[PDB]
Amino acid sequence: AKKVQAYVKLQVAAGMANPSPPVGPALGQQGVNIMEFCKAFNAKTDSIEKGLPIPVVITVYADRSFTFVTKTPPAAVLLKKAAGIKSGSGKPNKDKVGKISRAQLQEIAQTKAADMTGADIEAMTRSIEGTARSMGLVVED
Amino acid sequence: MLQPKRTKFRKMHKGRNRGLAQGTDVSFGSFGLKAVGRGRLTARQIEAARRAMTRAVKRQGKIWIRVFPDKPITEKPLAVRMGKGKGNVEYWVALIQPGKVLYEMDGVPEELAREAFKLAAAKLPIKTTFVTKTVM
Amino acid sequence: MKSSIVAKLEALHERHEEVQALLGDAQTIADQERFRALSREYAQLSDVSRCFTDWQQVQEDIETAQMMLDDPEMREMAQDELREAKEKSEQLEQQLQVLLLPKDPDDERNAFLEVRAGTGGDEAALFAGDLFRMYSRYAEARRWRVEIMSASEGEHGGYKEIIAKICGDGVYGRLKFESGGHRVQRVPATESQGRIHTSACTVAVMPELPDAELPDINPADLRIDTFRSSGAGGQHVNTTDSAIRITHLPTGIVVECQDERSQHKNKAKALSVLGARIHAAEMAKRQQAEASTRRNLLGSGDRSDRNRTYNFPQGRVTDHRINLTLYRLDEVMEGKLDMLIEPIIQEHQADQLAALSEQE
Amino acid sequence: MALNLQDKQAIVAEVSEVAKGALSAVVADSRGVTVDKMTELRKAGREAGVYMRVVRNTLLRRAVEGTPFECLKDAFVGPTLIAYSMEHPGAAARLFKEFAKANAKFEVKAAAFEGELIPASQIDRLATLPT
Amino acid sequence: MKVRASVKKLCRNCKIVKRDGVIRVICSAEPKHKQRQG
Amino acid sequence: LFRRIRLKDPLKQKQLLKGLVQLSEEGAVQVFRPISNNDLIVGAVGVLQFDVVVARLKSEYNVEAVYESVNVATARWVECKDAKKFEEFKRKNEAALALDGGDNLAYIATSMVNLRLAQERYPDVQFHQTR
RNA sequence: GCGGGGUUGAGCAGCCUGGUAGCUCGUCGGGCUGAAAACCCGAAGAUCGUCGGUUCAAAUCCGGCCCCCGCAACCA
RNA sequence: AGCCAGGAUGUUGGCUUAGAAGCAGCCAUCAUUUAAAGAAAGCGUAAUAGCUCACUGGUCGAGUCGGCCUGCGCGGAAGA
Repeated sequence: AKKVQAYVKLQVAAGMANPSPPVGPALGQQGVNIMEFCKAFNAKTDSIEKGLPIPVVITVYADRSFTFVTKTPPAAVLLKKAAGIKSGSGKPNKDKVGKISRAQLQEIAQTKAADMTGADIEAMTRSIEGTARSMGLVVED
Repeated sequence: MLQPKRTKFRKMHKGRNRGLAQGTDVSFGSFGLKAVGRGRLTARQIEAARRAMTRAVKRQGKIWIRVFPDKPITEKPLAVRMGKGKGNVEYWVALIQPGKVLYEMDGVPEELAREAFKLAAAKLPIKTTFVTKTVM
Repeated sequence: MKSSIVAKLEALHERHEEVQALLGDAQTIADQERFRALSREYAQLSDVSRCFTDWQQVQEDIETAQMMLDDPEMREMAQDELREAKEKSEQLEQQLQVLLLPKDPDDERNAFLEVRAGTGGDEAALFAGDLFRMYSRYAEARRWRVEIMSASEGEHGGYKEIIAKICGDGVYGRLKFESGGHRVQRVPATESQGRIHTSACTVAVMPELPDAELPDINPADLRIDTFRSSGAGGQHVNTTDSAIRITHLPTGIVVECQDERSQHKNKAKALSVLGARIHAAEMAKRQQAEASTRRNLLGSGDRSDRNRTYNFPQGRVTDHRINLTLYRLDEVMEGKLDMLIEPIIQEHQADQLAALSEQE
Repeated sequence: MALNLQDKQAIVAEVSEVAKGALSAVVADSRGVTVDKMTELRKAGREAGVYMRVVRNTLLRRAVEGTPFECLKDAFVGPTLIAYSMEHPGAAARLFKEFAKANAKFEVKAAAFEGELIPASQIDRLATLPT
Repeated sequence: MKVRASVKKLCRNCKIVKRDGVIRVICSAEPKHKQRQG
Repeated sequence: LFRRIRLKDPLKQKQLLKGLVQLSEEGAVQVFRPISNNDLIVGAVGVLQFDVVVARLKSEYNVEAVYESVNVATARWVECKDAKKFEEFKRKNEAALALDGGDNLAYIATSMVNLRLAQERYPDVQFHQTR
């Protein structure tokens, strides 16, 4: 297991090809060109769905070459395209921006728990169910 | 700053501060700050201590104040001779005798109460101690 | 003007592209201080530039649609497409207006509106009354409260000078552009020969500045000095100091008092005089600043200093800062100022963005 | 650590799995990272789950207290820190060699590979596992 | 060095030692924390 | 690495102008005047070249020659063979454009990146490093 | 420290023995002038500086306070 | 109390920020791997990051920790 060299995790949705404002100079800091992170990444982003924020490795080596991999998409951005509401909370214990069901978060467990570590599906599922709780979204049991 | 809305008379005699106190036990809350010394607490001191302990507990739980400054303390104006009647009222005090529980507090943890009462007591002239509510 | 605003938006688009490139370069982040402002610049510019780019596509779509209508017999499809395009163009323009709406906290502050007669005399006084009514009805429409602080009435009617305070939401933002001279072309009521007379009126809009606070003198700040008093009095005057000089070190003000025999009374009197002098200095500084700002905002009173012209025979209102002529003068007279005020706000915000882009 | 009550409830539950299980392997996870522990245990979660116990406490009496009731020859594990690997389904299941692969998989010490003494073993890599 | 009448610990690394009949606080981590009762 | 000439003393400008054009006639220094504003910006290939120019100017043309006012610029001479395209270019970037000696129009670039963006836009117009 | 004062928007009477508010200018609406002044007619207006107290009742009487105007603050 | 290792996760919790990931700040502060690991106590960055660290195990194997009632002491304590 090697340690971090220079990778960072921050980017907007795949819909905006070559996004200059969120990263800014983040992927322009190292020797890597600006076009590299669009040709290498967006060519794989159109395979199934577009418009969802997904991270990638921004590591750099001494040969100007680099490797990448995609982890599970972040729940914060996922539950805007899978919850109806687009805004966020601010006071989760005093008001609720929206309402979600139980099966609505159950259906995301099979497609998202692959990176998550748990003995059981329910064990990883409750972690996803608690994401909404942190987001102020209530669940009707 | 606490002070009586009305009074029967404007000025009051100097008096003495002998005897023991009456409010020995924690009546309303769960923790109290008891005086072990003797003296008089001014209104400014009471206000400063109340602000310190409220800020310390971040406005959680409830806080009682078992003392009220009702004794008017006068003093003569600057550079005047000893006669010419009594001076004008400048501040208000509450006579404190040993054993008097000054403040009470509940709704917060024990160690948080310890720290709040210490910060409050650090602004008072008399020496204090921490006491807890007792059954019977 | 539409042509001018589109031209500015195009320049902003070019600027937005340059900011994205500069952000990409990483030299700016090395600088750090340069990158922080540049990043804010991009944030404000991106939404407006995106909207503008979309609008640009819509205008091109309209040109192609007209061409499509003329030749291939695809006129019916083109007419529907063109009609939809028109709806889209109007919606994008309203969105642009929202994007360029001012976000400054200072704009929300209430304001004092002073309307003073210039050239024209009683005529100008009557126009001042008309202007005051105009603004008052506009304020009433937008739920604002107008309090007449001071009024100086004209002989034949109207007000020679009327100062009023308007309290509401967004008063300063809405009314800042009205300041300057205003010219009225009309046949005066006072006239008996039916001649048209050009007259001018000067308007000043000033924001309600935060309420004055007298800070209590800080003991550490003061440097009390005790020295012997001068004059008669014998042994007592010689041995007792009885004189106090207090110098306020921040403001560099020195007050000396030797009146009473008591140092305490001398010191008290000196403290009072010092407090009054500081309060007077602050008050005077405020008046000088207020006077200078008013002097700059108000015109000379001559017809040449203008920001709006109202021609009554032809019913035309013309704005000189940004080109715009409206053949109305009735709706505008009866409140309904939004039509005139809005393009100025949009242009001003665009100019502010350009200035921000140019700051170094 | 909490009181003796928690200590006894943990021990009665710890030695229950060795009472109702089968052969076990050895592992010394001193230098093992939490990620290694989140991939090996996840790997162990495919057959039954949390059935194997990693409840290690190798002090002279903290875990040695339960061995005389069942599998008495586990008192030899008292000095250095080493953990068992229980298998509830199947006598001597295929999970025994997972520390042999883990030996070179960033965990150079593998607790000397003795193995639980159900067939009265010693230092040897037991490759005879029924399927 | 802070010369105070009340010397206390300011962090986990501050150690109180009495040298020559004077209470002193010495910190291995932060040099700003060292005080002496005086 | 261009620096503007402040000219603190209002007079002696004709003396300065005669000296600046003479130095500009030789190859030691190049003087550019923006069309938008009446400012004199003097540029040379090297810092010590500026130092030599300032020394020579003081030595015989004897002016105060106050300089180093902050500005950022790069010089690219612009030539466009095409008619009705160069005019559009001039209107688009009138502020950036500056006249150079010999009445040659030169685009002034705040940044290298600005120069690259300018170069990508309007390809018919040719930017020449050398005149 | 001692005498006097605080009354419609401004300047001012009367607070009399505590039941009760008046003048001039100003203001509003008509009239005259072609129009604006001046002039004429009819109207309106106050919690009598602030707060306690004794009366059934306080602008009035009492006490404290704030501001304004005078007087004094001397022998050393 | 030292020594050695760890202290990972979802997720970068939700906001707003030009950045906010434990740290500008406002609300929750849940849940998993359960021999424990914190929606993290700070340093720290330009935000991430990196370091110490609240908690879990071998080691040596005898006490250890901070409050109460009290006697006597130390600093606070500088003038011609």
